[PDB]
Amino acid sequence: TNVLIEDLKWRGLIYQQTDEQGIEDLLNKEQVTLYCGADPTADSLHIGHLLPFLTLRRFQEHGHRPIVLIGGGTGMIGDPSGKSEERVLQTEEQVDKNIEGISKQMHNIFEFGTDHGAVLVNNRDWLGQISLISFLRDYGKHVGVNYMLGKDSIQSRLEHGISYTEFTYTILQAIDFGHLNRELNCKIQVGGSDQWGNITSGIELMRRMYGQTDAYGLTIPLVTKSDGKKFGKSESGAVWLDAEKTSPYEFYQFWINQSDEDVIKFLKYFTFLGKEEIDRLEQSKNEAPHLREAQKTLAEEVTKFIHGEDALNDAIRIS
Amino acid sequence: TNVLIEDLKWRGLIYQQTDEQGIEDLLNKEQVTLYCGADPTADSLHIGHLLPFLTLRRFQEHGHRPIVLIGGGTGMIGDPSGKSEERVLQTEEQVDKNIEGISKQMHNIFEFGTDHGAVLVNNRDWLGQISLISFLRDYGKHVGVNYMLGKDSIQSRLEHGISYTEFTYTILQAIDFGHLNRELNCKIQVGGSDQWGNITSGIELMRRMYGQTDAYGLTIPLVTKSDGKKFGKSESGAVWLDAEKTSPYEFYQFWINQSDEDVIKFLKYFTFLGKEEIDRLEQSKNEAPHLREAQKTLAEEVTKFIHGEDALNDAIRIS
Ligand SMILES: CCCCOC(=O)[C@@H](NC(=O)[C@@H](N)Cc1ccc(O)cc1)[C@H]1[C@H](O)[C@](O)(CO)[C@@H](O)CN1O
Ligand SMILES: CCCCOC(=O)[C@@H](NC(=O)[C@@H](N)Cc1ccc(O)cc1)[C@H]1[C@H](O)[C@](O)(CO)[C@@H](O)CN1O
Repeated sequence: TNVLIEDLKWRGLIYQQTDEQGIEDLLNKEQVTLYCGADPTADSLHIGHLLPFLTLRRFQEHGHRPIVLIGGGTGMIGDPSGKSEERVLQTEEQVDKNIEGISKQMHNIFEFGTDHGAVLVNNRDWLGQISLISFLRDYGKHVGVNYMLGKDSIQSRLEHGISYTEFTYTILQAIDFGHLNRELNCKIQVGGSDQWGNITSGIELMRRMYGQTDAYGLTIPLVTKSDGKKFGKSESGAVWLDAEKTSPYEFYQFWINQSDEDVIKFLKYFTFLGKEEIDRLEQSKNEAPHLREAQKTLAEEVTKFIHGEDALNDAIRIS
Repeated sequence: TNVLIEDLKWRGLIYQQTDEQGIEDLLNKEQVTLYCGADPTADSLHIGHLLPFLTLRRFQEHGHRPIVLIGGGTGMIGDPSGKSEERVLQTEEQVDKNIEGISKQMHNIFEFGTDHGAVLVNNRDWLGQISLISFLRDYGKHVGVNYMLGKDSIQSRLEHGISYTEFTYTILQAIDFGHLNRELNCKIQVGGSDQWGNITSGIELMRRMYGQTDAYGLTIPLVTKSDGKKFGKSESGAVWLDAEKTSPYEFYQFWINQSDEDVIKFLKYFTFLGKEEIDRLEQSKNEAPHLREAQKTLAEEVTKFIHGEDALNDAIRIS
């Protein structure tokens, strides 16, 4: 008992939390249904999107039920979290195709189709049925302009030009939690630091709309390189999870090129090894460095999980 | 041994780190001189500036030497970290007065004047002696435009209008670390999440300029309210550390009004109590809630540390 929460802590997968007791107690006392979402604004994800999802798997292992949410509806708008300029809105077509690429990739990381395992939902399924008058009276009435204002993620765009569309996004992600909380009994939402605004926007709606249903929110750290240069984007560009964009070999290199300063942490972040296994690697790392042992294992271990062992080999095959 | 680092972990005062082994080993093996800086752009600090400084005290206790850095020179420019618009530059006079107010307040949190205790420096003392040709050849030569570009903290302002002045700031904070590393043997810099860009900008200069001198950088978390509303600013405004701006009573209220969801964490963050003391308070908190016991202690405990016990009383005196 208390094993999962301890692991997430040892590996450092936790940054922010709405209620630390409530969560610990919940994660101990029962089986949680939690969810993380992705707006389809690319037909592929890059390594910068992996940690939060990988982390839903971790929750699954201990017997919880994950929800991968795909934003058909919200991806039509644009999430302004962490932004400076207007996210130009794309066509009902570009979304439709992106959603096709991304949805594919979630299927390689989770096992959909079981009777009670991982679920994959699309928010357009419910936001597409809600109207302007229906929205303003059923949900909008329960959101305060003062709460929304001052919210961290708004100031950024507040000083420049935040449209009503871009401004109205959180309420859109606040209804998803409420819906999902209601229909699939979703009690926790995981996301990265940028989502802290939209996560809490949701717990509060639920609270005012109808007594918060043991709903909680927690965030995952920002993958930081030791030299402060942004992780994931080299120069050629982002390291995509699609072989047609970043070959498994190019994908395998990225990893092996990791610095000793952050190789072990990357190991705790992206691989399902184990304390003594990871400590095994730590010792050899800081003792026979020329062996690049820890980089080697991370590379292989994360390339198997994404491109199958069969490409992992074709991740060394060319010379 | 390994006590300090363990405490900072139990209370959660750590977010980002450049080299986690190197730090642990350093914090174990010897006595560290570390520093955190403040640009004088206000004649007072508000509770949002307190955690990082409070945290230098924590390091002192275990026998390390803190450096409170005041930016007379840099505060003339403006730090664009975490910004969207141009930080208009203020007059050589406004700086001069702000520096007078803030400097006062650092003196109430640390004990300056000892022969080998806490040091208070001013960067104008050294940046004021460096010229344009001297700068470009001695330090500028060692900074790469590609490193600087893509640096997280730049993108924000990159999409809008980042001047050369505003763009050139990090190199200014990179020389401070190098200088201080050289003269007072400074090996670690603490700052909040926004400073991760400027911290690492400094370890890298040092590295290229002359083999990194066991220099490391670590950051402190972002104080988050459970409802996602920004901590420190109510509506009337920020809760200042100056009684002439926020009375000790108004200061004491702010604290007592803290929610049960984050009272214990606030306790681990802002007070020098102790594990069993804080656990004592946790139990009563989640068992006899009407007693507001944990809010009560935090209020008193943080009001003594800032306004003296003599105002702590005058923090309840009016009715
Ligand atoms: C692959 C294309 C990327 C599309 O999605 C994202 O970029 C991030 N998500 C968002 O913006 C959210 N408003 C999406 C959302 C949609 C509806 C909801 O009901 C809840 C959340 C992801 C980030 O990419 C992330 O890094 C991992 O995917 C982490 O920040 C968690 N986020 O949810
Ligand atoms: C009281 C007026 C506030 C003035 O300072 C700040 O606001 C923050 N500091 C900065 O901007 C830095 N470029 C300052 C600096 C100056 C020269 C250096 O060589 C290194 C750093 C503080 C923040 O306020 C903070 O929240 C705590 O003070 C935390 O982010 C740590 N920071 O250094």
